[PDB]
Amino acid sequence: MTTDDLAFDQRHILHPYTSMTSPLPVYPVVSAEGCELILSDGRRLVDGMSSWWAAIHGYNHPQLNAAMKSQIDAMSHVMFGGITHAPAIELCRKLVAMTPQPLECVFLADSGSVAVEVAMKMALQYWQAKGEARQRFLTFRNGFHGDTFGAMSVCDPDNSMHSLWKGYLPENLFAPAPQSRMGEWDERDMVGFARLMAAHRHEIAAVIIEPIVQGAGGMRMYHPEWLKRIRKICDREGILLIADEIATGFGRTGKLFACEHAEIAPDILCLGKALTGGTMTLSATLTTREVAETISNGEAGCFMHGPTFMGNPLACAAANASLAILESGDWQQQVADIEVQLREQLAPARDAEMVADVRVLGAIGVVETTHPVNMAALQKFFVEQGVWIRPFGKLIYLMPPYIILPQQLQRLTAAVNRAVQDETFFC
Amino acid sequence: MTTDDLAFDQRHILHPYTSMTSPLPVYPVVSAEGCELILSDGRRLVDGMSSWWAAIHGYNHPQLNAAMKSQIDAMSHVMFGGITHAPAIELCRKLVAMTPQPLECVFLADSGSVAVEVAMKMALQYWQAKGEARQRFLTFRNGFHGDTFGAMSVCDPDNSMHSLWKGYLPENLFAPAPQSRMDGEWDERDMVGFARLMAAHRHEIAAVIIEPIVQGAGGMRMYHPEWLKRIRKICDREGILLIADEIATGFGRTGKLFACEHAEIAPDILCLGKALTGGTMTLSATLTTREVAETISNGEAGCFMHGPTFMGNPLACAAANASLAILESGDWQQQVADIEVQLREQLAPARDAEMVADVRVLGAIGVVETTHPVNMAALQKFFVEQGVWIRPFGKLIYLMPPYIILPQQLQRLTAAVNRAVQDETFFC
Ligand code: NA
Ligand code: NA
Repeated sequence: MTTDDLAFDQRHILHPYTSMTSPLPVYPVVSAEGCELILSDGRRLVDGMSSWWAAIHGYNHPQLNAAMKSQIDAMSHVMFGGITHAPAIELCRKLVAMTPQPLECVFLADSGSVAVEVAMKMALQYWQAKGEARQRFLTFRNGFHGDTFGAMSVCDPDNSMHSLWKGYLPENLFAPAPQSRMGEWDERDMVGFARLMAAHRHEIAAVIIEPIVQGAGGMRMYHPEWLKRIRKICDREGILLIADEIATGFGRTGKLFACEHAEIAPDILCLGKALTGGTMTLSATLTTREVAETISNGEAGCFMHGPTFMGNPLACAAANASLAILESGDWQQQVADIEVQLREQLAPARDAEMVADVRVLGAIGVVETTHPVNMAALQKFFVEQGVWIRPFGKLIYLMPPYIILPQQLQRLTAAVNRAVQDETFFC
Repeated sequence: MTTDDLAFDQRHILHPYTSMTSPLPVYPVVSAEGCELILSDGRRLVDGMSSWWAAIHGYNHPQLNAAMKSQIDAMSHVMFGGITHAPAIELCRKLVAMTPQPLECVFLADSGSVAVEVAMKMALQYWQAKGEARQRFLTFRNGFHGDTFGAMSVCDPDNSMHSLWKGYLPENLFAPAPQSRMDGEWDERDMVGFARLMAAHRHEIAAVIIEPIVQGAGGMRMYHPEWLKRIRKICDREGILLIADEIATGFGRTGKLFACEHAEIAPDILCLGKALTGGTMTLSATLTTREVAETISNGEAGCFMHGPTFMGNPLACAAANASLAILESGDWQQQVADIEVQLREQLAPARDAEMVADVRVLGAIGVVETTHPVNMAALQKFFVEQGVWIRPFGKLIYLMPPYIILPQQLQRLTAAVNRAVQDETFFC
């Protein structure tokens, strides 16, 4: 990449949630291997982010690579309308088998946000078929479910700046963010949620939440009793429960799916990010026979969704290979060990002036700060320390690949601790 | 693939818009090469669909394969937050250069529907930054823009069964489907509906959104380019943004590189997908102007509020770059031109078949509209038996073959379409 290439990127290429009028530096990556990113200048960076949760097996993984190359040899893509193929069948077999018993109907899609849209549409079509006027979603504050309009409608109104779209977005119900920490349970936590359920139980199509960990909305970690209660309340009212595990799925919190922490099964389950081992985009929305059949037995005669690249063979083959790595079970002790190291090595941030809170769960470590980070200055600091840590707002957090070496993890936690010692990298 | 595999698929795997309780047969594909799909049992089928527009270079294309494997060796994926990479830069360079001058800012995304959502959000954020209360979209009937909530809100309400979501989806403005044909003459009467809507709602419209020249999923309709010219000028005069959804028409399918070229206009926002990657995997792009991109970033949010996890995926960008590189030769122009003449000539006889209502052809798109709905299971079986993969829908038997299709292969497709419509055997 020439200097001109970098200049072109700056002035012509949009990046996630960042200014085009005051663009901040971006770092040119040429390749990646193991748990490292390689910059164009040759510098190697230990990846603390897993490219946002997804790359649970690191980069240039020989098994993932071989499975992708082999599927390219057969066919990278063929349409899914009137056609099926081995990669999709093998993936759906794995997803059905590894998720709770009732979850046995799979709708593959292209991205997490679309998987949520699909889940929301399922709930709406389900009640339409049952002849019930139910179009409200009940969710938690500080939630994040994606960027498309339907998904946006259940994201935190404050965090997601709903004022920007006031009048275009359907108005859903927002219960208080769960207070009880992943910590003791306080029954008073439930009041707000109960109030909404009582006033709107006739109207609610589904409850949608991120189980245990609220990711993009604040990296919050709450008590599993909440899920137990939400499942019971949904059962009692006959309301559908959507669990968005696009960030928590596939081992990240220490259990295969975060719903396990409460031993509950949702009616609809959304999966993404780490589904493919972070090689390329793919998502899946699973639901029950009751939901899927009911929908097909309504006026539309089918579930009304079907993206062009639905069931893409290449992505399915990558997901199959990623799941085959998880099948070994090594991730269990890998995450447990990561959790121990995160707890131990982030503990000192609790003596730092710029820290508001420290919390760890599985392969997730979060240092919440008192003031917003200086994105440009802090990003450069991390790069100079030989690490790729991507903070945002008042969060400096780590979600490394499960295969990260202890010495690599140590470089990450050491950098985080150093960054929070004084105000240098803040505001 | 075993029969047990096929039973599992039927019982547990949803497919695009089709019943789970009364599913029709799906055919098991094991591989594909050139212009052929290879079924589990060994049967080879000439692909007439390009896997829904996308596979313009066919299957197992050497250049696409080589580029994809080479990128895998470097990195299949890395996040785009605070990071950039060569595949993304090369792709965006190509996209900026090949599209109209004002379209110089690129937002890469995951799918066509997401690209439309991005376009709609850009329009909404643009006006919010300018302090104007504009939240409505003016679109056309028979339009199709995707299946996510925002996209659904501008899709044809009858075709898409908006009654299912009545009260949840926002209610946009729907001008009548364009009547004047791409084959035929312009009729100024075509404008009254649109003119009446713009006049009544000019002050609240954030954007006009349309598929240029060809309305795909909504009816395989082919309309007169004067429409785009007229719309562009109206948008210009009114200060309203124009969104051209070229997810199906982009990259040469209608005979021009982008269907907007037929009218020699440029939209404010351009959506691309399907053939972007040569149909190897999903990727999309939404291009806009500097005016739009800067205005949004200067508003309250300080940025355009979107950013999907897999944004800028190196592997898909590498595939797209290789696909665009093939198009750079310009060979597609002649290929598409030749396909167009053969489609016109070989579908023409169908106009005399009793089951046929209309025959229309544009670029590498050939449509035979019938008088009655097709019998999906029976007709699909028939096509497979003729050694062709043609996927009909409703009253439409259409072809959109890969540009590399051989004349003999194209003839097998047209022969099959003609034979399918000779009597009512496969209808209703
Ligand atoms: Na299951
Ligand atoms: Na351009």
